[PDB]
Amino acid sequence: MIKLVFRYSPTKTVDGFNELAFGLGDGLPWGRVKKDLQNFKARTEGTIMIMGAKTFQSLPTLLPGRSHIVVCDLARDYPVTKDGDLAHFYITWEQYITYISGGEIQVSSPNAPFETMLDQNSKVSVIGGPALLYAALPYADEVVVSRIVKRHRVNSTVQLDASFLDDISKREMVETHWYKIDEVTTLTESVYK
Amino acid sequence: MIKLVFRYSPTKTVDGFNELAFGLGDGLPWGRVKKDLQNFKARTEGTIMIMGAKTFQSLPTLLPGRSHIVVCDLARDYPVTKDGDLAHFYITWEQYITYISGGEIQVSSPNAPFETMLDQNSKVSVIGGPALLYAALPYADEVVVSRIVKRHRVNSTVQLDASFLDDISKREMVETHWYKIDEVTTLTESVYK
Ligand SMILES: NC(=O)C1=CN([C@@H]2O[C@H](COP(=O)(O)OP(=O)(O)OC[C@H]3O[C@@H](n4cnc5c(N)ncnc54)[C@H](OP(=O)(O)O)[C@@H]3O)[C@@H](O)[C@H]2O)C=CC1
Ligand SMILES: NC(=O)C1=CN([C@@H]2O[C@H](COP(=O)(O)OP(=O)(O)OC[C@H]3O[C@@H](n4cnc5c(N)ncnc54)[C@H](OP(=O)(O)O)[C@@H]3O)[C@@H](O)[C@H]2O)C=CC1
Repeated sequence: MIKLVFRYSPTKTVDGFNELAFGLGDGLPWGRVKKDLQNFKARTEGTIMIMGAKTFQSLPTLLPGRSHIVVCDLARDYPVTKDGDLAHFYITWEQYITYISGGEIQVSSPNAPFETMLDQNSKVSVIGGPALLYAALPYADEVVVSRIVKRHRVNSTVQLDASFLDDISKREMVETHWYKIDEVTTLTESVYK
Repeated sequence: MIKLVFRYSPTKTVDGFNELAFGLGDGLPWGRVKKDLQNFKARTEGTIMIMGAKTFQSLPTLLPGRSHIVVCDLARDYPVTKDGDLAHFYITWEQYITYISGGEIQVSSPNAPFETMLDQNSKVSVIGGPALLYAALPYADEVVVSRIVKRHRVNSTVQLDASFLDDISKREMVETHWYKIDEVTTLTESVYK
């Protein structure tokens, strides 16, 4: 089971052009929104989270309860959390593609012989790095996308391609949740199959 | 410039189910069709061809005039052509993704220090391995897809996902060529932007 779990904020540039804010430095364009974080935890519960190196680095520390697999260039130093934590498993892009495309891979701890099997029965959530998300979409069983809307502009250093959201909209939407976070913020979490 | 150049044959299984034949062992489901091979050469002319390991192995020898880049697991032996030829450059999936997603990578010859730059101005054709094709589609500038139709069933060991062809059909078709190859064979080459 492969689930995509990500968020974005449709916003405007200083000149009024549209853009889909995805990342802001080592954080999020909309900052820290309680409901957003709560939804994330519920959606990733009981799954093995897969993310890119910068996504792992953006974490203040390991998220409790879930295994963190990081896809990165192993020829470089291991990426760590803001608190210095290492991931449970680090895999190459080749392993990542072999897995999401329907294969099975063996993952091993970073500084230990321990290794286990990640196959098509494993429950996985792909969360960070548009590259990882775009690569997994054709093989995903479920897509959980959140749209955070702010009254005023939000900045970003990483954006999402509108074509990506378009490809997702082709899928069957089966669930949608809308929340008035505050006077200038709304959050919509939608589930596609 | 990223161009996808691939072919398939919409056929039926022994029980009448539909399937998109893509590969047959180390060859093609429809065998060797002159026009198909001629089209391939014209479409890959002046470009750097990128393919997976088995695709490289399916080649009787290096295709004259074009650089062959093979994306594979470098922890394994170098894949060679049916004639024993090595590719001009071998890169990892990480390098492949970094490139197609908009980056720049440095490629080096297999058994020599030589290395060069592959960037967004390079002219590339992604041809073999559905995994490579699915990964490049969201970043492609052009898609050249050929549909070979045989009167009678063709076998295959590798197939294409109908969703892939569906995603392509969303693009603007700008060219289409249909040929009556023979009494039981037709070939349609279509170009999407
Ligand atoms: N749902 C959401 O909205 C989410 C947003 N984010 C946000 O995403 C942004 C990060 O996006 P993005 O960069 O695409 O993320 P990825 O995790 O996809 O990519 C991380 C990058 O870091 C580099 N890298 C590769 N290997 C290593 C290594 N071993 N050590 C250190 N660095 C390495 C590479 O650099 P290079 O580019 O040079 O090849 C790679 O492109 C952040 O702002 C984060 O807050 C994160 C999760 C979810
Ligand atoms: N347009 C078309 O219709 C085209 C069709 N083809 C056909 O495609 C078929 C091959 O498809 P596919 O297998 O998806 O192709 P790819 O080239 O995508 O994959 C080759 C595979 O070979 C393995 N491999 C990885 N690294 C190495 C290595 N270093 N040495 C040896 N093997 C390695 C892997 O095995 P593993 O699965 O174990 O991870 C990988 O999955 C063929 O039948 C070919 O004729 C080829 C080009 C074009």
